[PDB]
Amino acid sequence: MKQDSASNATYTVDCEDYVHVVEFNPFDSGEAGSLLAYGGISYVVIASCRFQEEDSTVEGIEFKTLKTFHHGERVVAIAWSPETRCDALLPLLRFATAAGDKKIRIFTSDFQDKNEYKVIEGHSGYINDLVFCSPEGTDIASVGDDHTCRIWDLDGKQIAMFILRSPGMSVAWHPEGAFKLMVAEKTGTIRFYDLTTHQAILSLESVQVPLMSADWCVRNTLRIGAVAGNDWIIWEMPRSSYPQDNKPAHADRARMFRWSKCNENVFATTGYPGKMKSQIAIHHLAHPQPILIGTAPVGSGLSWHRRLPLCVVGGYRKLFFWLTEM
Amino acid sequence: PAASETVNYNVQLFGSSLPVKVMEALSNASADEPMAACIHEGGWAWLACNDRLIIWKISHSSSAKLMVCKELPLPLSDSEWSADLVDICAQTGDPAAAQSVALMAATPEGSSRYWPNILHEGTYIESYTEFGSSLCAFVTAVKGNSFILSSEKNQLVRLTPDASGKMNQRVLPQGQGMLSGIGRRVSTLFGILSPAVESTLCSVLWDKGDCFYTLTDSSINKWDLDDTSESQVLNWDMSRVLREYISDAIWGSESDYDDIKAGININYLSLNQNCDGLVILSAAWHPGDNPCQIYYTLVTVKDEGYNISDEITVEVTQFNPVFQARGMQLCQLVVPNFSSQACYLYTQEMIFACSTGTGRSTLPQEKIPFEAQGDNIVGAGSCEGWPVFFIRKSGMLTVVARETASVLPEHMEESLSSVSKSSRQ
Amino acid sequence: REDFLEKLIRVEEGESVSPRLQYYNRVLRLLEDVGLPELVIQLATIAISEASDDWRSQAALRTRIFKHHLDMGHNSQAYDALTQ
Amino acid sequence: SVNLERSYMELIGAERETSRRNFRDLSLRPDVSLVIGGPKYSDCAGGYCYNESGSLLSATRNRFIHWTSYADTLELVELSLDINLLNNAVRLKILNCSILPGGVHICETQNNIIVLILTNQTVHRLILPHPSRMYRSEIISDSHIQSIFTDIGKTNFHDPNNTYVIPAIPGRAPNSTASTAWLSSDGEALFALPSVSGGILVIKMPPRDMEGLVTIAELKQSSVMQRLLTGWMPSSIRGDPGPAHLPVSLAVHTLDHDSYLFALCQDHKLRMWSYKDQMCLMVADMLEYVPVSKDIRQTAGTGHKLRLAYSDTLEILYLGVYLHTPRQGQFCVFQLVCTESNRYSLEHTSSIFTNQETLIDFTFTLSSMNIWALWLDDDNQTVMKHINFERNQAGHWNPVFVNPLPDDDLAIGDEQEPQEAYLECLFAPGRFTIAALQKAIQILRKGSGRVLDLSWEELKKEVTLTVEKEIQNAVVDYDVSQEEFRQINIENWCKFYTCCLQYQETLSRPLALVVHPNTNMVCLLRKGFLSFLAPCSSVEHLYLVPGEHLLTVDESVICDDVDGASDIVSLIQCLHMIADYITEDMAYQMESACCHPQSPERVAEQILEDLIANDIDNIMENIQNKLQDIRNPIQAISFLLQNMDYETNMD
Repeated sequence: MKQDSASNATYTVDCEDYVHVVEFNPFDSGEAGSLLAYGGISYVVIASCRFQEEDSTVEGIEFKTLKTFHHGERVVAIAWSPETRCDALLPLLRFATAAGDKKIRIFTSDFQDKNEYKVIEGHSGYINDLVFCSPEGTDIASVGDDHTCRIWDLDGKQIAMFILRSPGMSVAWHPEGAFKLMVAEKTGTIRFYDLTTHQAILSLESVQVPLMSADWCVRNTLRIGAVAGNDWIIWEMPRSSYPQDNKPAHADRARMFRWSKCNENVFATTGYPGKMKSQIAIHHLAHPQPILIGTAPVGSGLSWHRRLPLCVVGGYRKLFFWLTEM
Repeated sequence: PAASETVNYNVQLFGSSLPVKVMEALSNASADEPMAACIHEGGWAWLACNDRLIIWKISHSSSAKLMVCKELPLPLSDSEWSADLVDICAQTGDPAAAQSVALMAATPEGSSRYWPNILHEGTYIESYTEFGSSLCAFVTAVKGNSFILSSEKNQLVRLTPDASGKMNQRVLPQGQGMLSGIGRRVSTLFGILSPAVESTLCSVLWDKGDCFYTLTDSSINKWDLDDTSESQVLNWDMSRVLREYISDAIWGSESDYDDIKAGININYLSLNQNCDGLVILSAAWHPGDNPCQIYYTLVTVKDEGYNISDEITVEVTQFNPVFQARGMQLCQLVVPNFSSQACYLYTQEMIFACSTGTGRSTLPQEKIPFEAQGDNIVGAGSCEGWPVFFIRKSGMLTVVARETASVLPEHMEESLSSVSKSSRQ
Repeated sequence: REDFLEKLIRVEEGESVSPRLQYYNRVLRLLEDVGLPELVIQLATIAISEASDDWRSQAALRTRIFKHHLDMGHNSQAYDALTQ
Repeated sequence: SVNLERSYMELIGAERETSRRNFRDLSLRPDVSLVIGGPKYSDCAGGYCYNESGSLLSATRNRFIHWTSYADTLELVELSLDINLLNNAVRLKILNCSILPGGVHICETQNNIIVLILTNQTVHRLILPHPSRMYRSEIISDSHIQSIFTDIGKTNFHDPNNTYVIPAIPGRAPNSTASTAWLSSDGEALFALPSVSGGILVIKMPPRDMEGLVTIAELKQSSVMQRLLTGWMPSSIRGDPGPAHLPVSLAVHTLDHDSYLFALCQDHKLRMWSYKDQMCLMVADMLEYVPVSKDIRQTAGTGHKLRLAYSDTLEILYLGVYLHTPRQGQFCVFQLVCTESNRYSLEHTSSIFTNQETLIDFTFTLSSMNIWALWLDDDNQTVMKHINFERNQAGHWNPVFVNPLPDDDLAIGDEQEPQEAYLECLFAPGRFTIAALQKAIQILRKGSGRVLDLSWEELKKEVTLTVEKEIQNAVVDYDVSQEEFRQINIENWCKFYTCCLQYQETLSRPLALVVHPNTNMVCLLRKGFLSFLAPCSSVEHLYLVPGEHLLTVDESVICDDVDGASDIVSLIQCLHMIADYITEDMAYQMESACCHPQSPERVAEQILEDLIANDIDNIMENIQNKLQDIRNPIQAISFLLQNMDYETNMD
């Protein structure tokens, strides 16, 4: 791995079940504290967290639980809407999860002593990931192990079908665009899906085999950050499909990529999940060495905050937070 | 796709807005093979696509209106088409202004289908064969609107004209030439006595002045054909003089310079005429270490009419593929109308300009190589007296500058209209 | 599944009444030789499902469970695994 | 009546069939008289098989050495499809002379291997190592074994006794494989060459290959001295052979004490003479058995070939005469009826007509009674066809799988991208080669550097660079619509296909074929290219042969019932005519519909819609017309069930 400018956990939060998935707000999902939703094995908790680096009357970190509900089979992916009011004006939390029952479970609540649960017939195989594919929230695209990506809505009908050359690893949605979606493939054929008409507009061929994850830059539609092999790649669309920038990240193979939800030059990655202590590497543009290193006993979860350059990593019933100097 | 051209003067679009000829060729799979087309002045385009001879006409402002393709009937007989098969009838001795620009489309079987004109296609000739073989390779026109077909196995078939619409095909008078016996013969046998093996024919050219040259891989004989018999003039050789020029133009100062100048194995391929002499296309390789590098040499003869002389220019041609048989179509030479001030030689990756004098109506000097296009050039030459080149996925592009077409002042325009015979309503 | 692995299970069978324990032990040894401590711990937790007469493997699995429990922070779970 | 079809499937080699190669750049210098020039015998291919022991468990089994003569040099390479050979490649640059087609002989003695190459004026001889000199291992069967020479010093030999001046009185015409070399009963060697002006040039040489007091003669009619004297005199009659008495090929057979040289003239006359005992044997006329056509033999022509085969399985001699004229063309097979008195009579066994095409290499096998020919036309294309002479009186000539000019197909698709399909079709090893793709990538990238083929990541990066360059050179707006980008990708891939075909057609010119006695293996030598003709099974050969020829083929051999045989033939023809379109979007949709839970009819509908979108011409009409001719498919389904048994573990 890497050890350039290393540090331990600054904010450590203990939980109950094993933490394996954690994400923040994609865009306009709440402008009053860091809203998070994490589910271990049989318990999903919604939390509002405030840090001392954002306000001033916070003793390190202050987390408040809003809703804790026990669900059946464990989840592996959760969809987030880019335009939903949760704590600003009127509360409205409508989110879907891909549990182990091969069916999507979508919960819709408004903090008015009510919470409707609905079941959506997704894919018969193991559903991998899912995310909203609409700026207003009306369609949810999911990918699993069937080579067929079916666009699902709030009712449970098929809108469009996309063919893939591999089981759908991850799905990415552009909130600052116009129905822009990406589906990570093992072969490396990324189709810039424009759901305005449900047609293949552009296709990119990741030349670094194998290809892991890929996503946009939240402040620039042209910048596409992906992880493949051992180095991270930055593509400039639609000027060039070949690797515009390619710089190493770790001494071994990486895992996933996640652009910063606040800037357009810093990002974070993670190599192997553990082995020789999980060292999450925070890198900058045109920088081969990591500008920050966060030490953890194991790696299971990565996300970026929208207010401050903050990252979170889950491990053995714990969550470690880090902040970037930039 | 990809395109990389070299400008020399004023390069403009010969058509208007992307001609449809590129799409037509891509759909017909004609340009997908090593082609060797012919661009004749006035705007004629000839393509010897195996057994489907395509003759069409192109001019200025053509995108979707000029797309007709006239085909010619040709039976299966395995023809060795290259450049001499579909050759214009400008080498004949008949003047006038009709039988001097005809179209050739002979069949390698024994007959000689001679066309009377090209401005009004649809008429042929009646001439059956009596004695001879088949597998005719290169055709040539002599005086009296008659033809000679020469095969690759040393077989000569003469066209005897009896009237204006009834001819015959016979054998060569006093027997055929070279070695390798084939078909029937009469009187003397062969003509080239050598202790080697055979004598592969390369080209046959009849020029004005009762002069005929049979360029082969052995010797050069001059015959004074009188449309009934031949007379041996003098048996000379050109390779013995061309070897020194090839060694001086290609190689340089080395140790075995004398051995190199004495060696250099040369193989003839194409040969045509022009108003300034003759243009030969042959390959040459030094007999040094193995393997040998086949280099292409451009032999240009400078003169004022159509016969031979001593002003010989030898240049090297880059991009050499492979050489095989006696009809390689990868590197082919085609003269536009046998009366241009600058010839164009098209090779699979270059268009070279053979300068034969000053230019009064056509822009000379247009040497353009290719480094971004892998498709071989279909054809090259002069279209309507202007340097027009065909590029795949680009169309026809003209290269003009000072020599154009203006409006004549007073009596000049009247004389031009009178000699052109134009009318209107 | 896989006769290539069935033969490797059969050549090791002979001292246990359930080949599942021996197969789990072999896969755990392979995962330990490969790496990934989290996956090794997960496999060690999953292996405890089928018992056999060979008490050594069961004792090793119980010791590993106790070690993981005392490293994570579960006094009640450690006491239960020890009383088992 | 013998009914048996032997179809062969093409196999691209060269780059696809690698081999440990190592040439020895040693140019040979002639020491005798030269000619300075001569016709460059380009695109010539010859082969010679080794047969030193009848056992099929040694190292020389299925061994054949082939020589490729281009312009004036030779690349003697030894290829074996069983045992690998080390240092089996040597270049020989003969000055001012070209190697004749089929004029290389190898004599393996007990000291050194003697080579004999007949060129235009200089005979070349080389001495290769051998046991009792350098120990060459040819025993037992191993993976790799040594071949010719060893180092670099044993590849250059131009001795005075090794060099020899080739005469020509009055000349020679080696148009094909006609140069023969064989020893007589007195130990003297005889070199037979196709001489012009009628007759065969016979060079008599002392024993072995050492140069000494040699003699020259011309076998034309009677008296070798008189024939050699009259060869310079112009003559063209029956008593005096001339230009109309020269055969294209030659075939000699060792008989008694008089080596009879079979010669087929252009006037349909087969004669035989002995180098030292020429006499008036029997002027056998072909028209005595072939239907009357004296005008054809009076007008003569070119393409008259003759072949002999002494099948020892039944002790029968067969003579195949291919008469090729601008008005007629047919292979006539005769059986030899000897009289034990130096007089042989032919009996017309069969005769099969054919088209008027240039024949290069052709032969016939009596073990299955089938003549197979390969017509290499001058129209940048070649065909090969086989037919049984003892099956049909007319013959329909079943063709063999040929594909010198591969053509792709266009497909606009619907929601997919044909770019990946075209890339996979170009990277598939079933056609083209990696060298053409590398050259196309180097060219279309505005003249880039060297393109490798080992790093998949680097290859993908270079192909992405090329695709993006083509895209920005074609258009600039390719992100506002879904059809414009697909059309631009299709145009770029068509340009790439044309650039690859421009280099593929250059190296896709077949020169000749090579067959080996015992163990059927057919090699195809093209302009610097090697290919294989793999023998296919019964069902595979039936599928390869179109239904139009299977209908003429007797139905009693395929199936038991004529109705079922016709039904299965129509089904095979339907499958073959459907297989004319091969893409990758169909396979992609099939894999997707198989991975996602649905039904086989959905996969079938997806494949049908993909084939419809990829199709450019109509085929459904012919499909229905051939399917409507079904009355009893019992034998058809029986043959289908008793052939596709592949995944069922029955043993």
